[PDB]
Amino acid sequence: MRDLKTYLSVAPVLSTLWFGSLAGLLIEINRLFPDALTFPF
Amino acid sequence: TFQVVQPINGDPFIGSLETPVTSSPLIAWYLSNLPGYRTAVNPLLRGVEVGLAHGFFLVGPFVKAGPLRNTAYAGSAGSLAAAGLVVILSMCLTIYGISSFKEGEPSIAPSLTLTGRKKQPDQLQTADGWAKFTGGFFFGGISGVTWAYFLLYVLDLPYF
Amino acid sequence: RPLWFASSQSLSYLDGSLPGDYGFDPLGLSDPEGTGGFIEPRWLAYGEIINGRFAMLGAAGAIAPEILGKAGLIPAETALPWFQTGVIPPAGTYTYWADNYTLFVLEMALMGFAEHRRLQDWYNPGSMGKQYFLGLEKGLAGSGNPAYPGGPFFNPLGFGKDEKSLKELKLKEVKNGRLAMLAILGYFIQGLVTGVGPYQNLLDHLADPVNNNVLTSL
Amino acid sequence: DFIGSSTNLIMVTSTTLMLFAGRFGLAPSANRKATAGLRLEARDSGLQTGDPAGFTLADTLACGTVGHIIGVGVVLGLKNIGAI
Amino acid sequence: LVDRDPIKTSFEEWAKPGHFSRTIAKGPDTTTWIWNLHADAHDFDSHTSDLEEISRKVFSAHFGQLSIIFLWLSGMYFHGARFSNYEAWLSDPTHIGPSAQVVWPIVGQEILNGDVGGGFRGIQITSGFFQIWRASGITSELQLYCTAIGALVFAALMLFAGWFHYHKAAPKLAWFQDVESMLNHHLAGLLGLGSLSWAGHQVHVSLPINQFLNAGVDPKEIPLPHEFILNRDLLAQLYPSFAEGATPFFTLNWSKYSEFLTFRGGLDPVTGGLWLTDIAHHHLAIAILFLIAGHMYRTNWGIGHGIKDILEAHKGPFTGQGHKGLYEILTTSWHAQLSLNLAMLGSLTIIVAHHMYSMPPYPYLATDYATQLSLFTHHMWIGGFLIVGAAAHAAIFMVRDYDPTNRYNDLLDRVLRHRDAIISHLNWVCIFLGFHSFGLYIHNDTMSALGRPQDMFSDTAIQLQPVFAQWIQNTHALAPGVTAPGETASTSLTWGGGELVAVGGKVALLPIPLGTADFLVHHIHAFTIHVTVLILLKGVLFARSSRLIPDKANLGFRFPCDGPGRGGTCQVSAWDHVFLGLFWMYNAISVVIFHFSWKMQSDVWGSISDQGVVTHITGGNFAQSSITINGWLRDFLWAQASQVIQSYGSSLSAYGLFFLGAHFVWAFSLMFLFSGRGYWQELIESIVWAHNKLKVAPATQPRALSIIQGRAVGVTHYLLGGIATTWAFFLARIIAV
Ligand code: CLA
Ligand code: CLA
Ligand SMILES: CC1=C(/C=C/C(C)=C/C=C/C(C)=C/C=C/C=C(C)/C=C/C=C(C)/C=C/C2=C(C)CCCC2(C)C)C(C)(C)CCC1
Ligand SMILES: CC1=C(/C=C/C(C)=C/C=C/C(C)=C/C=C/C=C(C)/C=C/C=C(C)/C=C/C2=C(C)CCCC2(C)C)C(C)(C)CCC1
Ligand SMILES: CC1=C(/C=C/C(C)=C/C=C\C(C)=C\C=C\C=C(C)\C=C\C=C(C)\C=C\C2=C(C)CCCC2(C)C)C(C)(C)CCC1
Repeated sequence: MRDLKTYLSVAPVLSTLWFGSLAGLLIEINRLFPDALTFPF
Repeated sequence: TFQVVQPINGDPFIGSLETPVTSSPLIAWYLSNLPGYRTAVNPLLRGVEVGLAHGFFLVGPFVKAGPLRNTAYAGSAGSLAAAGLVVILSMCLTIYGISSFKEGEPSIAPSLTLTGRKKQPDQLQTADGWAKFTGGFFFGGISGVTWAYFLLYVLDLPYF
Repeated sequence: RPLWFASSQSLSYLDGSLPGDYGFDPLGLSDPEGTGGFIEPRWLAYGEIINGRFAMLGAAGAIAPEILGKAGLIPAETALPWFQTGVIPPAGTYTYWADNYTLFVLEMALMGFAEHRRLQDWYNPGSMGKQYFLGLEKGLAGSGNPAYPGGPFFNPLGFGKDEKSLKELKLKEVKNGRLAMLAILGYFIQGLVTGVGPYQNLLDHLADPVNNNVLTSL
Repeated sequence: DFIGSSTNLIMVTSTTLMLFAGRFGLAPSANRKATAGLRLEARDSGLQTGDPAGFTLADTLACGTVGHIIGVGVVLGLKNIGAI
Repeated sequence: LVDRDPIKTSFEEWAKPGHFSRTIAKGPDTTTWIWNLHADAHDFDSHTSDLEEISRKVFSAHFGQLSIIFLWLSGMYFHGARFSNYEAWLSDPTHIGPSAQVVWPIVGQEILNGDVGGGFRGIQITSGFFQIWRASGITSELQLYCTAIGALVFAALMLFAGWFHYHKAAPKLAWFQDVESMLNHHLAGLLGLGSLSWAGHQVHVSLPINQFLNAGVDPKEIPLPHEFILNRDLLAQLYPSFAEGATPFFTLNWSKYSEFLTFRGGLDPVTGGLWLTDIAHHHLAIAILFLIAGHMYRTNWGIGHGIKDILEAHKGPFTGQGHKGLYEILTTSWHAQLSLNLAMLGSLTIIVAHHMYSMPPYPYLATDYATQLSLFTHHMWIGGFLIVGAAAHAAIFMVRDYDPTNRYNDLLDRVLRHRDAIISHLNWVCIFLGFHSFGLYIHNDTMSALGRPQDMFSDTAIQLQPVFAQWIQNTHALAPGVTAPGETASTSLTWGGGELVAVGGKVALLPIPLGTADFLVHHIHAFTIHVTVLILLKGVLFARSSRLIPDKANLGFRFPCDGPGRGGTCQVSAWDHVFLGLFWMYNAISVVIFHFSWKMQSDVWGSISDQGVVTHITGGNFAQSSITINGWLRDFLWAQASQVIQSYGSSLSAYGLFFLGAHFVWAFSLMFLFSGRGYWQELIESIVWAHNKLKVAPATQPRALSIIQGRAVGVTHYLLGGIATTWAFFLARIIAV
């Protein structure tokens, strides 16, 4: 549906999806590599 | 249907209302006989009466609540404080009379009764009348304080 | 016409067109102002007819195996009361050629076909006689009245040839359906408070009425 | 016996008295409305009853409920003080 | 009275924001459009003028509210079955802290999974759900899972009903205005039948299971609830009167049911709560009373009362026509009903909060101090908010729906003709109470500082005894046997009977003394409440006009000002009066909760020893230290905040973080309250300039917040920060000790 796809492009829904994916990625990254203080490579 | 509250003097466009608290015959008689509402009497006598009544009153709180209430100097200190308060009130009255009234001008009191009858304006609203009132108030207050102190701590009356 | 607890509000719309109409509507549910949803006189009449027919089927079904069991005609293992034949397994169960939950799915599928066809007839009349359905759609065209479809399938004997006779038979059907609904309510509630078969209730009452009664059962 | 007991007589009397009062205009009803001066006023309820006085089923149910309430209250009150 | 398919179900309106308004739907020229979109979301009266459509819209949203509440209940019940130690707590309620929340270990937050007993690690909860579940006879987790499933199903049903009664069959206006039928149904069915059903559940399930639990039987060996119904022998063994069945009920031999329907009063020594038989009898009586009350109003059958007839018959020589015309106002305006209901609900919530603490209705609830404190503060705050909303919507009705041409009422007209006297008298009362209540605290502070303890208002120098309340306590302590012969003990243990109840070595309840400090704090409460009432009533009464702005009704209910003329006209609308009264509501509720907390910690709660000596938490310092502001600052704020500031490195560090977070949020609100819009609009102009330089200027022109929006943001952040600070402090203090 075109009208359903239009509602998914509104600012709050897109922001929520983007930030949820971002937070998931950051949480997983910190889970894999915990307690990082310096860049060792 | 019977109604109790009425517009003031039958005029509904004046910002007041007539209620039993204001227009009861007992309350109307009681207020008209107070010394502050006797517009045909010398202001000096009304001031003397007001001063006596207020000066007799002021002794009690100062005597019973003062810092020296639990000592032998309670009554004298209370009477002295009451006299000082009476002096301050007299100063305030004198200042108000000086600032508000000007010499030579006629009275500003209303000259119409509630029923429309014409009457002489009260002389309390002039400089001379207010000065007489203030002097009488001072004299009456001092006399009342003295009388209260005499009764309380010169005659061993079984009070309380 | 006779009236039964009629009211001025009820008589304003119950003019006697429907079969078995006595003007009885104290709550005014068939009031034709602001009709909608499932509150609608036509839908209510259709539901009453369907419920009466099902209760008529169910009233005799819940008692038929019982009376022959006491009559020595069928094996006693099949002469069970309606509440123990497997409807409520905690109350008792009987082993069939398949487990109860397997029978339930087949029953649901067949009844779904039947009831969906009936509902689609109701929504758009005359529709079931158009699409090919094993060549049986010729006789499933209906008659324009949802509760009385007729046709070679539902009216094989051709009863009710005369309009007055049809009116009489409709009245008898309505009366019998109401009586069957009352009997089914009696079945349920009697089974609730006595715990034995309704035929056993009748036999106990006929044994003596003063010792087996509401005053002694409650 | 319970049938001849005082409770039976009291409750039957209460119900009968309430029904009689409702029927013969001694109490308000569907066709009788009491005003602010506690005076009954004639009214039409629009319900067919087949009764000469117009006593409908709702009036009968209300009168029965009031009679039962009064009878239960009287029975329990007399039982508490040990009178019955 | 319904309409078939009024509105088509489609996604078309989803892609066009602001469809409910003509102006908003035009497009976002500036950023004010986005803010205006949310502020007018639920103002159905502004969208359309048809009363039927507004009623239909209002009817549907309540279904969504009910669905949300059902989802919340489902979550609460599910968490207690999967992530809780309820079964372990059931075998030792006095030594195990309830917990129903666990945390994933990611960034070191697993320290919050503190030890609570029963071999469990989690966050200790203070909502009191464990006591509710115990009082209902719940033993295993399967029952909780079934309850969660049922709540989910009910939420789905509510959502479907909400969709249906708006898109398929919407009731007409004549359906909504049947107030007599609605009252009859909500009285007889919603309340009476619910009370009857709960009484039946308590009689058949809660009583035997709770008796078995109080006997000390292992919860896993207690028969299941259905075993007491199928096997009447068990109930007959527990209660011999059950062997007779329902015969005594129908023969009016109700005295046989005295074994499980009592009139005892007081608390159960084993658990510390009210007797469950008393609760069952109470619910039965309440069900009967509510069932009788639901047959008053007239319906299709003639018998009953007409609300209009009742209203039209009340008038007096002072009030003129009286209550004539009030029926039409309340059946045409949604705002007046909302205001009245909000006020009544807030008052009821405050009453419930006051009643729950002194009459503990749940087992092992009096000895759970954190739960008691949390429930009290929560319900008080909810009541205050509802009370403020009542006045807000009363002002809204006054501004919008008032029309003397077609909806004249004599009582409303007479009130508006002497509002000056009411406001002036309330002002004088507020000033007098403030002088003679707070002034006594400053006097005590000055005398203490000067070194004259004998000239203070205290129990040792100048007593101000609350003789009236002590008389009530004495009368209630002597009520049984004289004025309540059927009672065995008093309604509450706080009246001054002299008896003390101790459960598990802790003090549950005991008589509460009243002295000089209670006098002062009660008068402080009265002063604050009077000021709040003054503000709200002044806002409501002058909503349409005043001597300053004669045409205030034309400007609307929510407008910022009327210019700098007449010396200044800032915050003259009725909205600003609610904005101002929220602060005073916050002040009053904070003072009340501080009084409650200190008094209970100092004079009630404590521990008892073998010899029977009570040692309170703070040692009974409320009487001599609360009479000065320095005492409140030192012995309450400074002394009791050491728990929250020393919570770092333990399972209570979340409260320590919330303390500073709420400090920051509260301090952040002063930027919006102390400043104005012009400065921020002028500052934005410079920021926009550099964006234009780099071709990053948006087409949606940035605009500063409006005056009303700024005030709302300020008050919201202020309230949030203050309440969060108090919440963190209270929980951190009470969980540790
Ligand atoms: C039964 C309760 C009830 C109901 C049905 C209503 C209904 C209504 N109120 Mg109302 N009100 C209530 C209680 C209630 N109120 C109470 C208790 C108060 C006192 C506090 C008020 C104070 C009030 C005011 C001052 C106004 C209304 C207005 C209105 C109308 C428009 C509502 C609107 O647009 O809001 C839109 C809703 C929002 C914008 C949501 C607000 C967001 C809250 C405040 C912040 C929550 C913070 C949260 C925890 C942080 C998470 C954020 C997240 C994104 C991360 C509507 C008829 C307005 C009106 O009639 O104007 C003509 C109006 O001006 N009400
Ligand atoms: C991509 C968009 C964008 C770009 C390129 C810039 C660029 C700039 N901003 Mg800025 N700003 C933006 C969005 C943007 N802003 C937004 C949305 C806001 C409102 C929150 C602000 C608020 C803001 C202020 C208050 C100030 C600047 C300032 C500045 C300048 C100093 C550099 C800097 O880091 O400032 C710091 C930049 C920020 C603090 C902005 C926060 C980051 C935002 C949230 C990113 C959002 C991007 C947006 C979602 C794009 C979506 C892309 C998507 C459609 C694909 C620089 C030219 C400063 C200046 O020199 O004054 C002119 C200054 O004082 N900005
Ligand atoms: C918790 C919860 C839940 C659940 C709930 C439930 C489960 C409920 C139930 C309920 C019920 C289950 C109810 C019932 C009821 C009943 C009734 C209400 C009845 C009545 C009756 C009557 C009233 C009668 C009467 C009578 C008389 C008077 C005379 C004659 C005889 C008789 C007996 C008939 C859920 C999941 C939702 C979720 C949330 C929470
Ligand atoms: C406060 C609150 C809450 C809660 C609440 C609740 C819990 C409620 C409940 C309620 C209820 C719980 C109700 C109920 C109702 C009703 C009912 C329950 C009914 C039933 C049944 C019936 C109606 C029946 C009937 C009958 C029968 C049986 C048969 C025959 C006929 C008759 C009619 C008799 C919360 C916290 C959450 C939130 C806030 C607020
Ligand atoms: C002469 C005559 C007659 C008569 C009859 C009669 C008069 C009968 C009646 C009877 C009746 C018509 C009765 C009724 C009743 C009713 C009721 C009774 C209702 C209800 C009630 C209730 C529901 C209540 C409840 C309760 C409870 C449960 C508990 C507490 C107490 C009370 C009581 C409140 C006839 C028609 C044959 C024929 C013609 C002639």
